[PDB]
Amino acid sequence: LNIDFDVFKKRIELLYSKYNEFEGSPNSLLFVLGSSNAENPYQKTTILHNWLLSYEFPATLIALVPGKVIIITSSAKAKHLQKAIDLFKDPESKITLELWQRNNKEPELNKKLFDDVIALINSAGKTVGIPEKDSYQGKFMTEWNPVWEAAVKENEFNVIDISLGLSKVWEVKDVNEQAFLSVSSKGSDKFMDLLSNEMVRAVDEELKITNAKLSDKIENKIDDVKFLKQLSPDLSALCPPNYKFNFDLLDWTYSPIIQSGKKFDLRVSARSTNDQLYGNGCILASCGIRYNNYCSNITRTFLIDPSEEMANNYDFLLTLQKEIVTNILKPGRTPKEVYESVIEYIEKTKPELVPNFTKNIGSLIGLEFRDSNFILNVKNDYRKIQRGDCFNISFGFNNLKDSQSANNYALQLADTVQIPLDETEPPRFLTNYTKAKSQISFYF
Repeated sequence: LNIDFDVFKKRIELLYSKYNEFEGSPNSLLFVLGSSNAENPYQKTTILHNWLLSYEFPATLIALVPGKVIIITSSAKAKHLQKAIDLFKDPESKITLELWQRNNKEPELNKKLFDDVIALINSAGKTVGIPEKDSYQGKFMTEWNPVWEAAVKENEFNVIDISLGLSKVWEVKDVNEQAFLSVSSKGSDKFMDLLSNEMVRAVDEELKITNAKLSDKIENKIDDVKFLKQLSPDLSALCPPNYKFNFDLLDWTYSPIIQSGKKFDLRVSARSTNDQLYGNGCILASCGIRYNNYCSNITRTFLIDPSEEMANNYDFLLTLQKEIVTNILKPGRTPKEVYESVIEYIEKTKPELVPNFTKNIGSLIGLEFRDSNFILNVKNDYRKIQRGDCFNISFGFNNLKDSQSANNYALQLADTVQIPLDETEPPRFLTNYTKAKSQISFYF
């Protein structure tokens, strides 16, 4: 751990200053982190750790009550956090930080800690704010679960969801966050370059390889230390001032996806299939590298011996993205207003494609890959786009008919787009790997 505690103090203060105005008016907040799960990394409590500390702290409880932050954790972790206590000790602080150390040879001490924090919460009032979808396992949780359940039943706690409130508190990216998002996005560009190269070779060398094995080839390159060394200059250059670039901090947002031949699925649920790579028509590729917990996403369509209608529809896909980012994706507008405006545009330029279009044009991106309270569809009329928002702008058309094949085709484009904090400045593409038709088309 090398923790910026000024950033910690800063984000804790922002939270504490917003949370009583969260829906339902919670008197206190409670985050409980079991064991970490690499296969389930975007739970709110984990996102909270990441925003506060840039690390996930397992077997750790954090409570926000009026005038006090309580952290129940190991001795080891309490030493990592110790420098924080002093930082709140000063009279520009409405809040004190307390570290309550667990002792695993002392089970009765440990139970006491839980009883004591629940008493503090009860004092704050009856409404307790917890991320309702959080679901952690392991030994710490098994200690916690019965104690908390008994507390709710005996103390008449009104336990309410705070997911939307948390989503709002950390939505806007500060300069350092924007820079980590830039690094993460450059990593996406690098892996997509490799992906395109590898996909072209697999077609050229007639490789026996499925869509899934090819995307797995790309996925595992994150472990190739030679490959990582190649990436480092371009990525490290983008790191924020005073921050050194670190390999340990580079990860996947999700497993890479390659689609070809028979099956195109434009839903976020899509996975690479076990079908042999199909070296003709449209190839959809998605990469999304994470850096220092900050997610990105890029999606490209490659055209292998396209028909004229395919190539034409690809040109429209480019013109559509340019319209959205330049003219539609504006601060102050809701996801619903943005989406309706997109449909309207397609209606006045290529009306017949409307039924084939995706039901969203992406979501807010950040420490969470896909914020469910900020999807760019018609169901969200309750968020406004803000300066400092980063989006995964991702859309496509599926089930497009190819006059030349029994296989329908599909086209898909995704980029990570930053909205600057400055009013005078336009949306900035963080992913910049080519999407020019002549550079993603291949003839065999």
